[PDB]
Amino acid sequence: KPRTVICVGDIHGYISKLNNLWLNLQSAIDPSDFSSALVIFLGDYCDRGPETRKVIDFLISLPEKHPDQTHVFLAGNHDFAFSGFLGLLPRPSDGSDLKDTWKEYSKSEETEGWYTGEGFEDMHLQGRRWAGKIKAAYKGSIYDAGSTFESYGVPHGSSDLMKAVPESHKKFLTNMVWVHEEDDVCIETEEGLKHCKLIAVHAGLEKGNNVEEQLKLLRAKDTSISKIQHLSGRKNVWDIPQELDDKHTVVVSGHHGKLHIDGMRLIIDEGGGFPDKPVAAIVLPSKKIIRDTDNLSS
Ligand SMILES: [Zn+2]
Ligand SMILES: [Zn+2]
Repeated sequence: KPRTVICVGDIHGYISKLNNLWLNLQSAIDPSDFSSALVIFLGDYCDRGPETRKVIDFLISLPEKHPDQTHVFLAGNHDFAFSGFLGLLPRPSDGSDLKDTWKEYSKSEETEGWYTGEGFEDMHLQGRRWAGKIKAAYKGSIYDAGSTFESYGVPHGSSDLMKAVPESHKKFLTNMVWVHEEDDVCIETEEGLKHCKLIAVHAGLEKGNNVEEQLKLLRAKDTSISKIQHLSGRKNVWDIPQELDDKHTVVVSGHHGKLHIDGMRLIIDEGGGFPDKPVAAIVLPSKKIIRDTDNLSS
């Protein structure tokens, strides 16, 4: 029997959505299949929604609750920016300063009100934007980070978040991957069951540029890039690119604020961080969509 693969879209601090989705998944999938499933969270665990702390607590609990599952946590653009603020991102491998990432978007500083508190000088651009005070709806910053700060019991933009975030949560953020590659997954197609490679990345991959070169920077967590299109892109990362569009590679993302299935391209973000939208997961091989708003039984 083929291994069950669960890909879960953007959570954005909605603990009730996460919990209810996890509960529904256990009625959609028989216990034997669920117990040994590969579970890929597609990123964006923080911001917009009210309970980031509880979300990360829940995600930390999963290896203990389900010891035979494999858990993969993608970094979303929101989580990258959160990690940046906490100073958890490695210094750029090319020897450049984290402050060098600011220049490209320097004109945006005033309107976005970039963070200038403790440790800002050695902070990635996205960290400063994330903890910024956007000029006046946005929750504190352009990233809606206000709700993340508040879930850890501190005011928006406060350097005290660095003390308030538990060591286990910092460890969780450090353990996030920018890309996940799986050699062999099963997926139902119109022609039947196929074995495919899987690439999971928060937003997607870029056209034109060499795919392996892109994967290299994601594997290595290249922090010299001001805005990582693989985490933050839109139209430029929507399609499966040139080298991978040969029906042997599943490319799964969240990020886009849409649930969109087009053959091997799986975009799983029905929620978009909206309080009134469901969080969806896709279950492979069947490609069935499970939502927190489902009322499933076995
Ligand atoms: Zn998102
Ligand atoms: Zn995103």
